[PDB]
Amino acid sequence: PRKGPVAKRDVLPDPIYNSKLVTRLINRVMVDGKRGIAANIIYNSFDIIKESTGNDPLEVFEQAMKNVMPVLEVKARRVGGSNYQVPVEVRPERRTTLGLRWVVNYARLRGEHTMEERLAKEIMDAANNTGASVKKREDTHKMADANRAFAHY
Amino acid sequence: AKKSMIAKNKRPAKHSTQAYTRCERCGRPHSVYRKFHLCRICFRELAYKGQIPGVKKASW
Amino acid sequence: RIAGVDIPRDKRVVVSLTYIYGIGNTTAKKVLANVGVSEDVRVRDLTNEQTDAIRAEIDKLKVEGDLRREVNLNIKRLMEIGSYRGIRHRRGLPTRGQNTKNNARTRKGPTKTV
Amino acid sequence: IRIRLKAYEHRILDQSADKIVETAKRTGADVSGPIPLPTERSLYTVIRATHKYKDSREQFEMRTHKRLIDIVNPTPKTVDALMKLDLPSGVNIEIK
Amino acid sequence: GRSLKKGPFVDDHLMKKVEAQQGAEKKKVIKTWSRRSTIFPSFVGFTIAVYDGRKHVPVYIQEDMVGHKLGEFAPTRTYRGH
Amino acid sequence: VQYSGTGRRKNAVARVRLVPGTGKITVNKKDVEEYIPHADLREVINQPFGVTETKGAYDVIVNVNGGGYAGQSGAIRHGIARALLQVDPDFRSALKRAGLLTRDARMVERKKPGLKKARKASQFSKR
Amino acid sequence: GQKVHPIGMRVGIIRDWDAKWYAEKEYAEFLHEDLRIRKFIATKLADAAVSTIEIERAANRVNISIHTAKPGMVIGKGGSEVENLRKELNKLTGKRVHINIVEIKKPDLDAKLVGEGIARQLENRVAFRRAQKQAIQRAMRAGAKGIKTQVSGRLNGADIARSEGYSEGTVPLHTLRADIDYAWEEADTTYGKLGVKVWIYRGEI
RNA sequence: UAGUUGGGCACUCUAGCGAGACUGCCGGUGACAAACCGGAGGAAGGUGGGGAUGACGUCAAAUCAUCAUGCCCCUUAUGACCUGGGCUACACACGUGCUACAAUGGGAAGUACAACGAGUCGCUAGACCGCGAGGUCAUGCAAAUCUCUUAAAGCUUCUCUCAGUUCGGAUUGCAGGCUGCAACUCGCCUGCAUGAAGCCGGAAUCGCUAGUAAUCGCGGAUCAGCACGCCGCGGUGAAUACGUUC
Ligand SMILES: [K+]
Ligand SMILES: [K+]
Ligand SMILES: [K+]
Ligand SMILES: [K+]
Ligand SMILES: [K+]
Ligand SMILES: [K+]
Ligand SMILES: [K+]
Ligand SMILES: [K+]
Ligand SMILES: [K+]
Ligand SMILES: [K+]
Ligand SMILES: [K+]
Ligand SMILES: [Mg+2]
Ligand SMILES: [Mg+2]
Ligand SMILES: [Mg+2]
Ligand SMILES: [Mg+2]
Ligand SMILES: [Mg+2]
Ligand SMILES: [Mg+2]
Ligand SMILES: [Mg+2]
Ligand SMILES: [Mg+2]
Ligand SMILES: [Mg+2]
Ligand SMILES: [Mg+2]
Ligand SMILES: [Zn+2]
Repeated sequence: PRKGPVAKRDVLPDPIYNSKLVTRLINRVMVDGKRGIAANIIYNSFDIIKESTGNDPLEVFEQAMKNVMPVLEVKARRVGGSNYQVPVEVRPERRTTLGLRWVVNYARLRGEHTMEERLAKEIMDAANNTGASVKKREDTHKMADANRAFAHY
Repeated sequence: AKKSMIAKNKRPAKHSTQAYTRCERCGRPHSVYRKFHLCRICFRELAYKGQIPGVKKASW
Repeated sequence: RIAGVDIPRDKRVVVSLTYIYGIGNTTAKKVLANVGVSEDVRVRDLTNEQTDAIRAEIDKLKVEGDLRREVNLNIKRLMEIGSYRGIRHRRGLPTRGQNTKNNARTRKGPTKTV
Repeated sequence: IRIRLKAYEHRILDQSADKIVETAKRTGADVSGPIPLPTERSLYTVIRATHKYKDSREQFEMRTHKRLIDIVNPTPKTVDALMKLDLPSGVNIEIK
Repeated sequence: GRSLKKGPFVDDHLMKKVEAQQGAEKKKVIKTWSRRSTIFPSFVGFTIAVYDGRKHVPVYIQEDMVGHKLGEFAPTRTYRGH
Repeated sequence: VQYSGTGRRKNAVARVRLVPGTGKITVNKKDVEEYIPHADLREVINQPFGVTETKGAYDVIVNVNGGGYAGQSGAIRHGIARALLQVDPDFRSALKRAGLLTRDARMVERKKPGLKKARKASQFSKR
Repeated sequence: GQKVHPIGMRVGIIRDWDAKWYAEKEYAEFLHEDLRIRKFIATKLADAAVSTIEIERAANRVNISIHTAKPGMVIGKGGSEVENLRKELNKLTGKRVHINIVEIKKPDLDAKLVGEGIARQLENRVAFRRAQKQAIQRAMRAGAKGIKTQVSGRLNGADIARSEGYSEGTVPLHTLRADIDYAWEEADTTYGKLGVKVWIYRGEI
C-alpha cells in the first residue's frame, strides 16, 4: 500500500510434522476454506512419499522446495516509450510463496486421478530436480539471465 | 386515478385474492408494511418525525 | 442385448440399465429389486439366467421405440389440434411458459447474430 | 403471581418495575425479580430515496424490552395494590 | 396441477349455456369471455367463440381437444416474425 | 477440587473445568476426538498445557455451545488458559507471551446494505 | 449532499417518541387513529400556535397533550373550545378522548412555530430576507445557542427557484447530544410552494 | 429416557447499573511542542473492529407516477364501472445473477456443531397414509416456556474410476401436490421418463487487505400462492501488499 509495509500474519506449525511450511502448503491447496480436505490431502501425499521412497516426506518436500524456489525474478518497468523486464533478487518470503504456488498449480495440472497422488508425484520430481515446477524455475532464471543487462536499474 | 383506486381498494373485494394493501396515508400500493399500514416513503417520513412509537434509526 | 440396446458391459448393472431409453436410475433400482439381482455386480458378470430375468422385467416395462412413438403421438396431437403448446412445438419455442426475450436457446437452437 | 412488563424504552420500564417490586414488598408479599428477558428486535430496511436508487438504504429497529416479576405468598392487599399502581402509558403490563 | 379432489373446473354460465344447447339438432356458436373454463366431453362437437382480448375466435371442439382449457386454443398475441 | 474457566471464540462459549488427572479431555460428555475430529484443532486445544509444561497433569471437562467446531475449539482453549491462571498465577507470564489469554475479538462482520457481503460489492460495469 | 432528519437522528438518543403508547395487535390501528387525530387537530387549530401533539393510550382511553403558545385561544371561554374539540374527537376516534393543553413558553425556540411564522409572512409577500432576519433575532433573544433558517422556491416569483438561508450562533447537526429542534413548513404562494426549514439548537443535553 | 423432578444460581445466559483505554505509564527520537518508534500492563493500545452520522456546494442529475404544488390541457371524457388481454412477446445486442463443466468430485449410509429472526386462525408437535410434493387426526404456543428449527458445508465408512460419464441438469412427455373463484395466456412444487449446451471460457473487464475474499447454509420483509433478487445471521476460512513508475 501507500503508507508502507504491513505486518505478516503468522501460521502455527503443522500438528503432526511440527512445521509451519506444511501448514502453508495446506493453505495453498485449500479451496473455499475447506481446510479439512486440504489437510487430509497433504497428509495422504506425504504418506505416498514415505511409501514410494524410504525417506522422510518432510525432508523430501524441503528438497523439492530448494529445487523449485527461485533466486532471480523479473520485474516489469515502463521506461518512457519502452516497457521491458528487469532482473530482481527474490526476498525469502516471496521465495517460499513462489515455490508453493508453482508446486500446487502444476500438481493440479498433472494427469493422475487424485490430487494427493498428483501432489506427491510433483513433490518427488521437484526433490529429484525434475518436473514442471523445476522447469518453471528454470524458465524464470532463464528470463532473468536474458535480461541480465538491466541489473543496474 | 388515485382517488378512484383508493375508494375501490377500501370497498370489499369481489374475490379474496383481489384484496390488496395501499398506504393508508398516501395510497401507495407497493412496499406497504403490514405492521404499520404505510408505504416505505411515509414510514420513513413519520419515523423521522418520531410519531411511530418504538421505531428509531437502526445501527449495529 | 436386453431391450434391443447393447448396454455397457463394465459398468454396474443399475447404470447399464439406465443406458436403456425410457429407464432411469430409479426404474433400474426397481427392476433389480424385482429380479433379486444385486446392483453392484457388473453386467458382464451377470449370469445368463439373471440377464433373462432382467429381460422379462424390461419387457414388462415400456421402453425404446414404444416409448418414443407414444411421446411423438402426444406432440403430434397438440400440433394437429393447434393448441398453444402445439404452436410452441411447431415453432421450436418454450412450451412450459418460460420467457423468450432472453435465453430459450435450448428450444431456439444456436444464436443467429442477425 | 406472575407479571410481564414490556416497553420500547428500558428506562421507563425499569422505573415501573421498581414501583411494582416496592409496592409488593411494602405490602409484605415476597417478590422474585425483576428478571430481564431477551429484548425483542425487529428490523426494517427501506430505500432512502422515493424513486429508483436501490443501493442507498436506511434501517430502522423496534426494540421491546421485557421484565418479569413473580409475586410469592400474595396477601389479599397485594392484588388490589398491583392494580392501583398504575404504570406510564409506555409500558404494557400482563398479570398471570 | 388442479387437485383431483377439486375436480375439473368450468364457469357456471358456460356450463349452463352448453347444457341448454345439449338437446340441439344443430349447434350454435357459444360466445364466452371465459378462458379459464375447461373443455368437457359434453363440450365436444360445439363451436365456441372465445374472446382473445380483442375478439371472439371460433374453435370447433372435439374429443381430441377435451381435457384442456379453452383459453389455450385461442392465442392472445400475434408474432409474424421480423 | 476443580478449577473453572470461561472461554469464548466467535459465537462459541466454553465453560472449562480442570481436575487433576491423566490429561483426558471430555466435551459435552464426549471425548475430544469424537467431538472435534480435527487433529489440528485438538493440538490447538492442548497448546496451553504445552506452554505451561503441564502436559497430561490435568483432565478437562468442558460444557461448550454456540459457534462451530473451530470456534468452540478456540473457546475451549481460552477457557483452559483462564483455568490455568486459577491453578497457578505464575503461568500468567508464559500464557500471556503465547497470547493464549487474549480473547480473540474477530467476529463476523455485518453485511452492509447495498453490498452482497460485508465487503464484497456487486459487479460493476461502466457501460 | 442530503442530510439525516435532525429529529429522526436523535429520536431514542435524547428525543422521545411523540406517540407515547405500546401496542402489539392494535399497533396499526392506533397509529392510523393517531395520524387522523393529528390531521384533524392541524385543520381545526390551524390559526392557533399548536406545535407538538403527544398521544398516550390507556385501554380505550386516549390522552392527548397539545402544546400551544395560545392556550387561551385553544381553551376558549370556560373551556368551551376544548370541550367542543373533545366531542368532535370522540366522534372521530370512537372512544374517550381526554385533552391536556400545555403552554409553550418561549415560542421563539420552537422550530415549527418559527417556521410557521416565516411561511405566513411569505404568503403575505414579505421580503424573505426580512422574515428570516427577524426570526433569527427573536430566537437569539429567547436564548437559543444557535439558529439556522432556509427558504427555497420561486423566491419573489423568479422563474429560477433557489435557496436562501441564514444562521447565527452554533448549529452542530453532527453533535448527537445537542438538542436541535427542526421543522419543515410550506408557504403556498402565487407561483407555487416555498419550503421553509428551521433548525434551533438549544442547550445541549 | 430426558434439566427430568426435587434442589441451587454457582457457571453460562439474559439486561440494567457500573468498571475499562485516556498515548494513561515506561524507554528512545523530536524544535523543552505537536507528535512519531518501541515497551509494560491489560480482554482489548493508540480511532481496538463495525455501524449511524454525508460540510458549502457540483451535475437545469432523478422524481409532477409516493405525496404536495404554480401554470397549461380534458370535463357524457385524458374522468368512472366491468370482463378479458397486456405489462411474461422474441431473428437479435448488453448489464446483473444462479447452475455447471467434475475425483479438493458424484452417489449411499452414519455422526456433530450455529446465529439472526417469525408465529393466531398464525407457527404447528406427535402419530397415521403417501415414493414424494403433501394429506388426516391432533398437540403446545400471543411464545428465553411451544413451533418453524436435528442447518449446510463438516467428520467416518462404502461406491463410482477420468467417461460428455453414476458429471451436467436445460428442454420435453406423462402423472400429481398445493394456494386460490380461477394456474391456457401465466404460479411454485413432486414422481417417473428424457437427458440439451457445457471439457474453465478472445479482446476486455469486476470484487476484495482478515474473521475479509472464497465457500456453506439459516431467517426475514413483500406475500393466498410465487425470488437464482433484497435485507440480515451465523459456519469454515485463506493468498498477497516489494512499492507509488504507470
Ligand atoms: K401491497
Ligand atoms: K413468456
Ligand atoms: K441477458
Ligand atoms: K453485566
Ligand atoms: K403529482
Ligand atoms: K403538476
Ligand atoms: K444494457
Ligand atoms: K439471478
Ligand atoms: K466420496
Ligand atoms: K399462471
Ligand atoms: K412467501
Ligand atoms: Mg395480492
Ligand atoms: Mg435411460
Ligand atoms: Mg414465468
Ligand atoms: Mg433535467
Ligand atoms: Mg426524465
Ligand atoms: Mg398532476
Ligand atoms: Mg416488467
Ligand atoms: Mg473431463
Ligand atoms: Mg481498505
Ligand atoms: Mg458469512
Ligand atoms: Zn405512503
